[PDB]
Amino acid sequence: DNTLLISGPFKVNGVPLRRVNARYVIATSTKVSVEGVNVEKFNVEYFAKEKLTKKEKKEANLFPEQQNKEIKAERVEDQKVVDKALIAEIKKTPLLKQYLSASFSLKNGDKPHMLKF
Amino acid sequence: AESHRLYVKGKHLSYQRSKRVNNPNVSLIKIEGVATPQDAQFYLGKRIAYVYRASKEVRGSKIRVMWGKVTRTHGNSGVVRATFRNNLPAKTFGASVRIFLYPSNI
Amino acid sequence: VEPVVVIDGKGHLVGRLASVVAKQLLNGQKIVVVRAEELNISGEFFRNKLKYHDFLRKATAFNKTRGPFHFRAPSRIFYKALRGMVSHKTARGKAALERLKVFEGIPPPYDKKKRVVVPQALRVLRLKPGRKYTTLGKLSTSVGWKYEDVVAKLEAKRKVSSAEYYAKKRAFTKKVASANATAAESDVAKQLAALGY
Amino acid sequence: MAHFKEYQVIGRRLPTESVPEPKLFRMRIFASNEVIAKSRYWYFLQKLHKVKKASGEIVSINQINEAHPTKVKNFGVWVRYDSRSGTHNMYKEIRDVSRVAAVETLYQDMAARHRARFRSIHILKVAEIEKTADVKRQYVKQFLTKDLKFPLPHRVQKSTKTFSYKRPSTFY
Amino acid sequence: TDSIVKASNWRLVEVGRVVLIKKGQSAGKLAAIVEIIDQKKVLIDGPKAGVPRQAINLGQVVLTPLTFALPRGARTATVSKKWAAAAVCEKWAASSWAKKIAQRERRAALTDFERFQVMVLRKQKRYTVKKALAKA
Repeated sequence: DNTLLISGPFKVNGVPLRRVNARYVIATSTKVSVEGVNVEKFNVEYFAKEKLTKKEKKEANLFPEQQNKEIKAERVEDQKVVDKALIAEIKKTPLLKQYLSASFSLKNGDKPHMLKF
Repeated sequence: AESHRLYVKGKHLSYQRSKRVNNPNVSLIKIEGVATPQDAQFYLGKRIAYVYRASKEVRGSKIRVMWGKVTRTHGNSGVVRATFRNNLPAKTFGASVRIFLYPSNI
Repeated sequence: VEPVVVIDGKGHLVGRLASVVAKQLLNGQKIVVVRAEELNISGEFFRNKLKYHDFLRKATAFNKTRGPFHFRAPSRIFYKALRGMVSHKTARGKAALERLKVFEGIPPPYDKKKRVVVPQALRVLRLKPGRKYTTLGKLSTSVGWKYEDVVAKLEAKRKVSSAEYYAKKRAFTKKVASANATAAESDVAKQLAALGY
Repeated sequence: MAHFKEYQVIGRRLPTESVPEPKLFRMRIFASNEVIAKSRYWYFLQKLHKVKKASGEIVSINQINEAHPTKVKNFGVWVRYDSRSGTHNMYKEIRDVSRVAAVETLYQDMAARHRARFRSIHILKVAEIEKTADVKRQYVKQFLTKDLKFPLPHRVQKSTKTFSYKRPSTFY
Repeated sequence: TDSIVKASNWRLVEVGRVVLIKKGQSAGKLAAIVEIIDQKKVLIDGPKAGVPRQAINLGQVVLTPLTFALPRGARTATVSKKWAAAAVCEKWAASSWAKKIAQRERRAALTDFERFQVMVLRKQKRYTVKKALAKA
């Protein structure tokens, strides 16, 4: 569906296997090898939601929406298999796990059109 | 940290205008740190938000936002023209405005 | 770039300081100007005294009160130059002008805050060497400004205490560098050196 | 008039059955493109021969390049101009690196010192002055002295930003 | 009681003064003043740095404190031979100026991660210096 599948890894920064849209992403030049991380399994239907119509909406709004949420065990495991592999490769380059765990922000003085990511 | 900013700051300068007539459909934006039209090409297309406050709460908030995009550069000193979903209110000449880094191309 | 920019007026040419000050206003930038007494105008003192008298003669003939007002202080003169460059009868005019404050001397707050310069209005970088010019304090005193001496007094004092400040600082930043030098040659230093620091 | 090239223009009076092969005359002309160059050609021709563009033809138009474009050279220049009160001859000297640069600055000079626009000038001659000491004008001579050096006192740096945190210095 | 008269010691436009070109195709590049055209124009040439022999407005260049022996009007090869002789590059390379230039060029090429490593390193250094400054 054109999206990019990414992950934190979840253990590093709390972000799970997730879809992300390529125009909302700055590609840095730092790079881990991903050449031993599964991925085949992961596709569009794999992020199949579950929803409804006017009735459902009003229900979730009428002080409801607390009868759902109800995660998926397959997702928790999938997260672990993918992550353990990346973490394996992250550890190879010092400070990169720390880099991954910290947020990016513009500091007074940064000029996006000049900066090399 | 202390900084959470993901946009470049900017300023609502004028409407597009002659000496004696303006055109509220196009706004002129000064983007911090952009001094040339070459520098300014980077921002073409980026999305701009003028964020503001109000007394009536709404969709659950007192913070409101008018969204736009940067559309072309303007003259020689890195100023940029932008258009918005609705034209900016004009009391805002001199107010701050946010220029996001998306749609991204890096 | 900053919530307030405080400009040391000394050595700036009245017109061009005004021309940049007005713009900054209109674009949202609050500004304070200090030391308007040490502001310059090109053209020698007599020409600028002469001009000021040309301004002096203009007044509403039925009522000199409802006519044009002549302000004598170097700051108010600076203000006149500036107001001329704003659509000051507009709300957006008034809005811009409340962002501005002009002073003789360097009074509280601003004397512990840093002041900047505006190179495109710096006389020394702008006026051809040889050209004669006028200092705002002198011009002002000759048309009735009353307080040149008092400002001179307060400023001479202020300058003394600021020199102490500077002494102490320079002292401390000598220690600081003596530090930064022992820590040089360390592993962390060469690394930082490789990344441009 | 712009940034100048120099052209040879050659032209020559339409052939007649009774006079095929008419004489062939050339000018060097300083102009910015060849459209002006040929205009300029006919304008001087009509001041010397019986001809006009309607009864003659351009035979050839070739841009002439400076032979030694990085040899500083002392140029002598000869001009005819028109003032508001009448008409005058003049000789000036101009130190440069090519006749083309040199003619460029003659015209600026004529504009600045004499208020002469391009229309009012005729370049009569531009010639490289071989031996120094045939250099006659002091403002050029000044630059031919031995082991010449000079400072450039009172330097002004261009500021890139409106506000400055220092207080400049004009040292150099 | 000798007299004592300041000095004012300017870099001079003179044959053999090296200059750092500020604007144009060259720009950042070094070159030597070969001959000298007038108060405003000189003829420069920077063979090692790849800058064409050309006339230039002084205002387009900034004079460096470096100089070397050069015959006035020396052609390109000669300029090349003399430059190398005098080892002007290494002399320039060694200067605060040259170095400050390299320094900021390097800062400009940092990668968002490298930048992240710089901050970690500064923190590191601060801990120790903040300590030193405190004990004497």
